[PDB]
Amino acid sequence: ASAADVVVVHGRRTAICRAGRGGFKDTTPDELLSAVMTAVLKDVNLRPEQLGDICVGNVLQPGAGAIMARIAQFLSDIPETVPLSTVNRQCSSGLQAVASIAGGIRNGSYDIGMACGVESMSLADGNITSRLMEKEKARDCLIPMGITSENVAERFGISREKQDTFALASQQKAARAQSKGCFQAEIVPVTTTVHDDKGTKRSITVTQDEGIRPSTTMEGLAKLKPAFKKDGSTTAGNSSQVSDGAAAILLARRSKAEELGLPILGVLRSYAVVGVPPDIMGIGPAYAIPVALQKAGLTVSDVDIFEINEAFASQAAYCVEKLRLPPEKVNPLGGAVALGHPLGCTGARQVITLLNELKRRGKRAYGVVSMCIGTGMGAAAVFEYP
Amino acid sequence: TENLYFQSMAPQASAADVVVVHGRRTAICRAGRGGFKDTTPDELLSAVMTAVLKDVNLRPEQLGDICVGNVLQPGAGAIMARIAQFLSDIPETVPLSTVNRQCSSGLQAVASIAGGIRNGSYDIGMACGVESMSLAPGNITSRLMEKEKARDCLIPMGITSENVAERFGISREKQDTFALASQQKAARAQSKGCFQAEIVPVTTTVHDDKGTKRSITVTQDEGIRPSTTMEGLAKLKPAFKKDGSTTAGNSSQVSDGAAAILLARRSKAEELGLPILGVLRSYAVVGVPPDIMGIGPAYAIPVALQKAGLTVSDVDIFEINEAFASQAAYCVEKLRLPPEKVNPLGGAVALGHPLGCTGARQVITLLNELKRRGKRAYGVVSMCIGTGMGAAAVFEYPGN
Repeated sequence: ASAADVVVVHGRRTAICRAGRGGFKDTTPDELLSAVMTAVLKDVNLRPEQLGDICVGNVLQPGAGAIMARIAQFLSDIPETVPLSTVNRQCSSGLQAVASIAGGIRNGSYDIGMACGVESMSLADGNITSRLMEKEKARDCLIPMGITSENVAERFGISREKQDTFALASQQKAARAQSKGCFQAEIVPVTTTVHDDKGTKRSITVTQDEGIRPSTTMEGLAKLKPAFKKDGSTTAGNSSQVSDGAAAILLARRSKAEELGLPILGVLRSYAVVGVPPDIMGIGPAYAIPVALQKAGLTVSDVDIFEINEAFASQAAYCVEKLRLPPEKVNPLGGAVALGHPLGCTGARQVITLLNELKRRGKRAYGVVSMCIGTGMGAAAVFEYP
Repeated sequence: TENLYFQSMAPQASAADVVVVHGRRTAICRAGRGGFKDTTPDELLSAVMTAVLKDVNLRPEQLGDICVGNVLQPGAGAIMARIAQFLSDIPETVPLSTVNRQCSSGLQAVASIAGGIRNGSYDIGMACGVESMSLAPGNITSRLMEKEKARDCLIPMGITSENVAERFGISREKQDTFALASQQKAARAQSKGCFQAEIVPVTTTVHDDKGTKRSITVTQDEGIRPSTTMEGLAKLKPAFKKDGSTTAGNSSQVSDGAAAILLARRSKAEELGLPILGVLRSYAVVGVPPDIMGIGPAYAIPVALQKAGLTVSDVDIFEINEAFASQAAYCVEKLRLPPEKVNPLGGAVALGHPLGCTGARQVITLLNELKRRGKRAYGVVSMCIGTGMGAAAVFEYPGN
């Protein structure tokens, strides 16, 4: 517990909605990001100008959303004096934003800052060398992530039934968690418009994660067509749903949090990023997690919760088995198969879901957030709850 | 700052300092019509990544991370950058990400690798910047116009040049004088060989309009135009505004280029026997009004100096980016910098400004000049940033 430690003060997120057909299908990402930035500042009552920097994870906007994010800041009436940037490490971008704010604090650039992630996959739309095909690993960076799911399932022998069992459990856990109110602290309601019959915007308020489908049955999952490959085992049912969402997290040097009387929700203890074959990008967490634990000084047995991103059941299941994780410790409130996976948001989202569960349990504990990353990487972060 | 032992330029040399081991850049070419007009940015970035590793003979898999600054590619060029890594045969086990803080992205890449080292994530990494302005807004809310500062983020940077020229009273003559000096300094520096160490030749193809493909090798910055005269600059039409003072001549030229920088924890550099070209001492990022974004360095520099524990007098060279002569001139006068210390080899009006690259490029240009001089010294790299920011970094060159 050093004065120099980077602590997580507080975080909020939007509900996660299905892309194209859900409540945020007509809502621009700057609006999603503004709602969560605004909520985090208000919740801890931090003067906006106390922010040393804002870092936004984002994957699909031009330039990784730098203009869009800056516009959001101003939509939140956060003053121009507070700077902003964006980061893209694909599916990890949201957690990357956390690591980059942590890094700025440790560089002496500022004492406090905000790490966000956002993605509008509803509003989604490099210039690459002509000799791509001379270089197999360059070529492999264009493999659709859904095909890498199938590659992982075949190389490492993860059956359809394994995948579906995994997905039904993620759905079922998510349903109970939602009913018990586990997501109510973290979600901020967002009021927006959705377009109608005759062109008129009509108002709605989104308070709940749309992809949690308690009607999921094992019979129904087994019936689904493959989503990417003729004789494949990856389906819409055992994959993350394409989604819209935002999340914002306030981080501070411990001594600054104390100076200002801000709560400490968690402490960042380690962050590990490793590279794997893009081909089978899903194996990332299997290699990121051990390095993160080593750096934080821990073993698998010391961790209470692992939030491992469920891009696809194939890769998530493989990682749990390879690492010999106690299954009851993995995504106890469900993961992305149920919650959705708005690319740039998910990493920050996980941190909030993780720490709010550790908080409820109220015991000093360690938790991991980890995900696979397109183009062949894994990231993992270790956090300590007080 | 206020402790018993403080002395403004006292040496500090911890095992934890983040040091710059080495750096290389492409020559910078004019967008659309230059040598890199047909070269994709992955190729530009590959050439510099390859060069830096080879130059210091680092095993590529020793890299803990690669961070690439980029502004105009989709997703800030993450797919592109990763492809470039593999074009350099840097193995998959080395991870990569991209960053966008607009014009500062290349320096931001340096700060982000520095930060990863400070986080305990790795001991050594590569900070890069790249931009193909030859080849390259988003989904924004419907109520932009309800929020003036949001609206202001869509003001063309060329119009913010005019805004700064009018708000702060910087004449056309002031601007042209500045641009002639930048060109003249750049021509001499090129003739003396100042850029020879840092530039890595790139061999690429250009498509001729006869439908013919031809191999060429670019070894020199295309924008350095010794034929610039005062008379010629005074005759140019305004580039953005009817009665304006900003022109193609007193602005940075739209450009293509990449730069790569290897950074390490000092103790790791020493374990591996790697050279130390410089040491990163501070990094400051501040916000200013987007409509006069050019003033950024005037507010970023003082903060960076305070953090590094320095005053303007302690600095030997300021590399201040010359996006526009208006903005650059304002910043030199506001800060009362000795002019001989600002961009001694010329800046972007002459060298060009490939958005994501520049910040990295500046670092390399700065450190190579301090190295030539061979004295222990401090240097500053700073730039204004679209949508209303400034960044500044302090670097220490060892020696004497």
